[PDB]
Amino acid sequence: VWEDNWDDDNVEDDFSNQLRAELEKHGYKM
Amino acid sequence: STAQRVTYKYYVGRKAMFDSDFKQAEEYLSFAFEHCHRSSQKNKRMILIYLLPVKMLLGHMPTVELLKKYHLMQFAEVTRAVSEGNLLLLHEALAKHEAFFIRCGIFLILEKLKIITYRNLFKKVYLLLKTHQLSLDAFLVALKFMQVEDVDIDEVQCILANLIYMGHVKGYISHQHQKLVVSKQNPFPPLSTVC
Repeated sequence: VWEDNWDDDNVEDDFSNQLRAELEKHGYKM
Repeated sequence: STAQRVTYKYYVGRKAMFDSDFKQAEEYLSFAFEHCHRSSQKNKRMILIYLLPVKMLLGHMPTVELLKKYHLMQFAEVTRAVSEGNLLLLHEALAKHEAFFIRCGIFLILEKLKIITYRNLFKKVYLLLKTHQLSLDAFLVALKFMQVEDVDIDEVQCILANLIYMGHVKGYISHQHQKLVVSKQNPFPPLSTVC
């Protein structure tokens, strides 16, 4: 019914990937 | 009556919610929801309308199944947006259903989701760069990507200062290097512990 697992430390989702591309596009990579 | 205790909890739950005591709102509204007669779906739905944003503010996202089951799919894109840190999608989803949310009496409460959405966005930046000293300009990039108009470094500082003050972010801004210095121990506490 209720989820908390959305707030783990995983960044495998689509939005995360899009933000990763945007960051790299400006010079930011891990 | 059990119907009258349920009605009582419903209203003090709303009082608490409007006074920004979300833990207490959660207690009351959860109780009302759970002890509401299984037969009356209309009752359960009305309570869920209030319990939903309260749950979300405490970091508990509803399943799409729950939302389907009570015909509250108006909350689905909002939930997805908040979960991702997707400010741009949150704004769109809120607009798409503005009237429904206002008629439900929860529009202003839903606005408070921007705060944790900011929190979620900035946590993702932290997880993507994997450093405890984060350039403020990296958060600016994320906010430009989310199309926050006129946003600049000063605005990022203001947002971060609010998040630090409220306990969402454990760290401080070092102005010499324009970095956000965050704790090495879990700088983004669970939302249910920030209350």
